[PDB]
Amino acid sequence: ALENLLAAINNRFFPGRCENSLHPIVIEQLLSYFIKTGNLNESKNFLGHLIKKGILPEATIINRYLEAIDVHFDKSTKIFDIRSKFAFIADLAPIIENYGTIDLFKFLIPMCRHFDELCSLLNIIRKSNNAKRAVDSTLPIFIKKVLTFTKDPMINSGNLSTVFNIVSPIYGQNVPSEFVEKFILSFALQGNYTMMAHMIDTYKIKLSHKYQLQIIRALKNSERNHALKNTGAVGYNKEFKKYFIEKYLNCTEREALRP
Amino acid sequence: IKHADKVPHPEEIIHPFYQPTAIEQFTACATEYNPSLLDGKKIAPSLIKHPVSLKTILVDSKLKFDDIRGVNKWLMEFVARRQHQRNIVL
Amino acid sequence: SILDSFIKHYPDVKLDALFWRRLFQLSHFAWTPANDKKATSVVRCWHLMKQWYASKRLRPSVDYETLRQLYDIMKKTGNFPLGIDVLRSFKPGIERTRAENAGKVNNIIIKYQKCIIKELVNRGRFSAVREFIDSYGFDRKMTKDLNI
Amino acid sequence: IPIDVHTLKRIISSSGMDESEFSKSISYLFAKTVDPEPKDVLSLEDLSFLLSKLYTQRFQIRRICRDINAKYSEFWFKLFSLYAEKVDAKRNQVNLRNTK
Amino acid sequence: INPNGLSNLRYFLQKEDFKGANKIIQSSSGTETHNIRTLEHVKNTLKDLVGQERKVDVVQWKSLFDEHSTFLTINQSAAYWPLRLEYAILLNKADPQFYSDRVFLKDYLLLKKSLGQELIREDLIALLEMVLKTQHSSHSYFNLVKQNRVIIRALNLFKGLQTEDDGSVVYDEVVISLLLNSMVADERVKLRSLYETIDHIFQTFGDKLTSGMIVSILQNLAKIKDWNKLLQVWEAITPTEGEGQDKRPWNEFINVINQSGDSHVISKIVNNGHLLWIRRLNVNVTPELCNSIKALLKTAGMENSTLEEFLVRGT
Repeated sequence: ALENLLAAINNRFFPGRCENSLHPIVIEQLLSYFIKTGNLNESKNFLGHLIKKGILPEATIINRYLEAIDVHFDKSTKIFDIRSKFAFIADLAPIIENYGTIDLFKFLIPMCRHFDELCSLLNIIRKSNNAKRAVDSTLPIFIKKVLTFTKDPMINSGNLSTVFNIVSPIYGQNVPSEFVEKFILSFALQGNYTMMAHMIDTYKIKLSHKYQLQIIRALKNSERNHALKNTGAVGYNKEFKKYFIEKYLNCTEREALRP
Repeated sequence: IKHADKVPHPEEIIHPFYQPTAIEQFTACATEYNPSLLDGKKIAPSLIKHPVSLKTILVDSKLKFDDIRGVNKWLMEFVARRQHQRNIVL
Repeated sequence: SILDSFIKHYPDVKLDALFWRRLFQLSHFAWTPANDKKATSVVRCWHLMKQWYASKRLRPSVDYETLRQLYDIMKKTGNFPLGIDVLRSFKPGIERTRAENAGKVNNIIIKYQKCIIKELVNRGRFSAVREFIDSYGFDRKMTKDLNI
Repeated sequence: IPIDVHTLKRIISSSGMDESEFSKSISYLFAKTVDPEPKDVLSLEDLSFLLSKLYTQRFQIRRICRDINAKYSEFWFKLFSLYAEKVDAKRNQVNLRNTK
Repeated sequence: INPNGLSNLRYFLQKEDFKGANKIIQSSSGTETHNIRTLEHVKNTLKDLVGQERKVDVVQWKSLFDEHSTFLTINQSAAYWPLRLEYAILLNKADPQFYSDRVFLKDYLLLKKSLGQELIREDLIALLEMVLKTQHSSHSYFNLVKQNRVIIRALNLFKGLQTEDDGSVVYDEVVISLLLNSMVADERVKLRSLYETIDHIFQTFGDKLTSGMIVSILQNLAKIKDWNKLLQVWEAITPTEGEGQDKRPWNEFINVINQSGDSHVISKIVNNGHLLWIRRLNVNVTPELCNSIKALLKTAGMENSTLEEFLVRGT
């Protein structure tokens, strides 16, 4: 009945323009109804119309847009996706950069298929007043995405260092140890031994004990991945890594649990 | 020979937050051997018109400049659009 | 003769496209269809520019409607058509790097397609991508052959 | 741009004739275009600057005004008349010799 | 901690006794200062070797100072990096065939970025310096091509974040001029990127245009003898006309056209337009500038009154 009403109104009143000319609040309500009914085509049309009218939709409605997009195609990001996931983001460009809720950022974290793709993403978070809480929410997923790309230790090592020096302004100093250890876990892999060596002394974590099985797991993954990447281990070889192996090691593990 | 994946104009390409920095534009302009954007990653959903299918098919493109002339115009035109989109307030 | 004696007694000079274009026009006003129904002047100049310093990347685009006018008259060359002899002009400037679109250039190329004639096997028509090979001829010839 | 979308075209065609009202017309012409400078009504240096711009864009204006191609020549004549009378105004002052 | 370090290594290092010279450095270890010593004064010995003109020990030296790469030296990398830069340039100038510029990139630019230390602006300057120092084979319009390939990939190392370059090296002067000079040698070989490069310079860098790049562009454009586009770029001014006098260097244009300066082109540029804008924009002519134009017009046309005395006193 509602669809029949909409068609009759649009066809009779004026065929050259749809209901988008109505008062924006009604357009927002229509967008909410369509999302609750999962009409993505109509939702994108009305949302594109709202943006051109200089109207900022409410955060919850945009989040409902995101979840409707996710549930329409059972999510499950893959090679086939993204491009299909696109065509529903054009009208959202004004709300990225300027404004931008945390749900939006988390929605776009996975769709960045390249490090340089997310370079602008992290740049505009750093330029947003919501940088601290958004980083708090989306850093782990960000770590997974950045590690997914840049398989080679060198290029991802440089990428991680760049993210480090651009996030250091965030939170000023005394970053919570949760992100320090989370970064180190994703950083113990590959190389950059020296900068993590600096990192332990930089902050007051000074925890050589087992990271609840994670430190030795990280070393195990590194040596397992050593065959695939960093085979030469220029600078990362045991001939160099010996000093760091014997530097940070708790009494709980007998020489890194004799690996 | 098959299609060469000719670069489309910035109007076709749709990306919310891809801001091309100055340094990458200089990189594209200074390249003389098949320049490209995003290192030719084939990630650029483009509202492109195929020669036999002019139906605004959406497909990621290489964004690889076959030639060198006009690429600079491409960069200024793209950045102009992105700045315009960024400027508008809601 | 004056120009020839000049450039063989002088280093190479920058013979711009205007020089050749004006030379073609002068030859067009020079050759007389009645006295000689064989445009030797235009073709000779065309060869001259083609072999000028081996025509180092000589691919200009100066709206050579003179070539179209010459093609309008037929059977004035070694091969049986005059136009296909003029078709050698196609290889210079295939890419149309400057002639991207608009202007009279693209309008004369789409007008230049009349060079093709008769129903034959022309599979060497690389030309340019997205060409309307299926918008001319066909029903205008096969039915006439059948009716004869 | 000095040439505009029917704007400079409407001005060069004028309201039928230039008459004495064309002086302020060109005043608005170099006002809306680059270097507005809303402080004077006419200056020789400003006209000398504007002349080169008119020469460069004279190609496009003729293209759009090719349909009319009638008041175009008169407009150029009026511009010359203003240039000549300004020159004469300077000439009345001695400065360097008489008619340099 | 071997006190014999940096006092006797040189004698066995000139002769390259392998283990004979490596034993002392092996015995030298311990504190961070000793680590610096182990990695210091080797540059002095290498420079002495260059004074001896010895360029066949690149691999042996590479193994020598890679075996003793201490972690403490990397720990104070802020002061260690210049030492490694000196090492790398010295190897490059000594038989670069085994130490091609790509080797320099992998061993210095890549590792430095991985280790996380911020890239100082001088890295690009040295990169261009040693790239233009020597050239490879295929000297038919391909030296420029592969030089562009190596440079573009070298600078591709930092197409990511600022790396402490908010005023990126692109905005830094000198580096751009040197790269422009390197990517084309002379009229003999001209690439297809010139027009794109300096057009990008004009559109984007016009807001912060400096005398440096606006001078090098003219100097390089003179070599290619591309007057038709040279006059376009000269006539093109990013600010509205001469807002705040003329920013474009008029003296440098006089000096460059004085060099070479074909009679036909100078005649066209002096008489056929491309002049008299000095009086339009009211820029101050330096007395040295007035003398330069006086000499130019003495070589060029009509030095006496018109276009020489004119625009100087306003005539």
